[PDB]
Amino acid sequence: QCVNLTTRTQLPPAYTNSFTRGVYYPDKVFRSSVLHSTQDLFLPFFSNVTWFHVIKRFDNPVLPFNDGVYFASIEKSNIIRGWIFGTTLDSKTQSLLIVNNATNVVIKVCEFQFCNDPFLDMESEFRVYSSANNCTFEYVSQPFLMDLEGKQGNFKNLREFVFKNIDGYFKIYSKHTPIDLPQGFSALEPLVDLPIGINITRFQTLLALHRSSSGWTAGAAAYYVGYLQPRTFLLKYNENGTITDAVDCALD
Amino acid sequence: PLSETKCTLKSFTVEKGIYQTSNFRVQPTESIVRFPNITNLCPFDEVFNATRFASVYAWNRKRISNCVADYSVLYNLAPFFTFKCYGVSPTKLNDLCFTNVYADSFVIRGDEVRQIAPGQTGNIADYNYKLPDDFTGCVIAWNSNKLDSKVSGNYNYLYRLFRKSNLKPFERDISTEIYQAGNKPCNGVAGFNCYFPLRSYSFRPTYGVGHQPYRVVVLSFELLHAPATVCGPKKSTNLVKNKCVNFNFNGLKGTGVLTESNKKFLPFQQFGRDIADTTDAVRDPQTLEILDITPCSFGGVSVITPGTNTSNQVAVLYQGVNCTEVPT
Amino acid sequence: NATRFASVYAWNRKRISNCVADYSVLYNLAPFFTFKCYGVSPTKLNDLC
Amino acid sequence: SMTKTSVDCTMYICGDSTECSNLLLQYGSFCTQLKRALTGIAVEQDKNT
Amino acid sequence: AISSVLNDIFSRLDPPEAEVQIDRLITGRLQSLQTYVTQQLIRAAEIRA
Amino acid sequence: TKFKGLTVLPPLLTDEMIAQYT
Repeated sequence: QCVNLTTRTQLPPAYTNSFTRGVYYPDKVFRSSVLHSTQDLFLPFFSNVTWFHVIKRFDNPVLPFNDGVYFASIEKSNIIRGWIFGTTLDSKTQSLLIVNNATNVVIKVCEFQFCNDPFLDMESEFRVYSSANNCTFEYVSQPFLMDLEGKQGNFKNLREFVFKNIDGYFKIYSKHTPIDLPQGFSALEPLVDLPIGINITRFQTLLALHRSSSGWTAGAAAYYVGYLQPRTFLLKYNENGTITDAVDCALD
Repeated sequence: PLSETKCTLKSFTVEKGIYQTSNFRVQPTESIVRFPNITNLCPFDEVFNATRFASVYAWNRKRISNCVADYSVLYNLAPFFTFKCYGVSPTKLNDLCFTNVYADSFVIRGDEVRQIAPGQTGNIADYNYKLPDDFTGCVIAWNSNKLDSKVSGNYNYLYRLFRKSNLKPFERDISTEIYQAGNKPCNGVAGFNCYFPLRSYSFRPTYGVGHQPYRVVVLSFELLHAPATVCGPKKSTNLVKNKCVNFNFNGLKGTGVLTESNKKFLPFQQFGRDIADTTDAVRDPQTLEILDITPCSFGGVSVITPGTNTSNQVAVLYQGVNCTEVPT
Repeated sequence: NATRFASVYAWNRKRISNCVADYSVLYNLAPFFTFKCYGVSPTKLNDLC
Repeated sequence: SMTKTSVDCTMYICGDSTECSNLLLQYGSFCTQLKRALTGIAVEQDKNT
Repeated sequence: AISSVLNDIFSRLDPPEAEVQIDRLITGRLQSLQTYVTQQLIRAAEIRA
Repeated sequence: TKFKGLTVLPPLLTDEMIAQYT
């Protein structure tokens, strides 16, 4: 639990690009055969997306959270089981946490006592914290089923997450589709709105590992961290409500 | 329609030709109000009538959602000292519907109680509590001086005078840090270049208006950011199809004909907008169905007549409207 | 900075007009016992005419 | 010739409300001028043919 | 105005508070018609020439 | 080569009858 892994070696911060990707649904309002102009915090096209790799090479940096990020994770054996949000990363302030115990997604806001480098361990046990109190929020999601079985090989699916803070509310936009990044264009459906109200200055990536915290090994996966800028997109709406094109104004 | 030519042209006689007169007026028949079935009343008596409250620097924010509100103690009956609303009409509280509400419970003395408004300047109005310009809600006050006062004074409720800069609204200050003007470290206590911002209230029943405590509960309304589950006791009728009727759909009003949507829509969609950004389609609140809105009263009235020195016969042209389906 | 004084009924006003008074070095130093007033902050007096 | 159009002030300005039709009469003959101007276009477009 | 829908003004506000915001929305829709009908008189003058 | 009260006036002389004068 508190003892970290001695088998990890940190990789460099390589860069790649996001072609058209990062375009979501800004509202739930259906429009048909129009062109809408939306001013919100958006990713610039043809920008630098920082390339991370988890394969004995483990990469888990601590990255700052300013306005909003995009998480595009390319997986096979589903290594990332959770995320850690917060500011001072101790029990003095509030923190936001996503716990997936594979029955549901448990998201609570309490006073969280973090370790030095907390890790995740079918499920043996999941402990990211020693103790917790003063809980202002609890959430129980819909039931589903996922697999913790480790595999190595080619990557057949794409999972993209949008975690933003808009006016004190924490919104989650996600779309899963089958396919070191592929190109294309897609749209991301709404999922759940979380009225948290807690500022976040930093984040880090949880990794769930398996055995055949000391001797835990892992498969191969990749995940991406994006940034946002106050830019304007054009949005094409079809008759079915699916965005087939997006044009950033100030790039070209 | 011979005299409709005289009414529009403002003339006594009729000249020979074709003149455009007016348009169709279709009167609506019934009114449809749709609200979901919730048997739970809202806990407004938990925030008002509770024994112990919080302070102005750190309050207790109570999220109240998915219930049916009772406004009869805030409108018809008057237990309370004053009713102050800004962006919301106080008669129309039971009409409009919102998602949730954030109640802020704090006790401010009567000298400083006039600083609660958007865009003020004061001790509480800068370093403690502010309101934005787009704030939506009401301010409810009541005189607590027969209960919460004390002869020697009540020092349990607290407030903070000093801050280094202007505080953002909807933010609580939990910090115990001593205000430091100079370069001298405070080490937790007051001293040279260290001032202690935390004070205690002046509350006594024997003095005047500025020593009287007031219980101020400020409601914060959220309009059209989400589906709206909270409003007053409005009834519900059946849906009427193929008729021009008046709409009330979750607080949104209109006039049209409900027809069945053939398209694929989002399950979280409350309503949707056209090319002119008006609502052409809306989800039903009680059960999941999306009905289109087609507006009424379309087409013009044109008359063809000879003048008053010839004949009184008027031929009427209905333009653009099929007369197989069908002015006083 | 005055050495002498008066009593509570004997107080002599000092007429301050058409000059620039420096209060800014006193607020950054402050060897003051108690200052209490209502509605107007003493630290906001430095930038106002 | 060109496309002959006609614009009503009842459906365009008002959203079918009783308050909008009552406050339209305080502005008076502003929509009396616009309906006679679009009529006088449509007479002269038939004279062009 | 806050919202362009006329049902979102008069039903959401006081009847003294609505008639300021409704008369801004009518006059903005009168100026959109005064740009339209004046453009239809100029562009039809090039057709009739 | 709508619902807001915008009406398109039809022409008096149809395109079949323009070719009859032509």
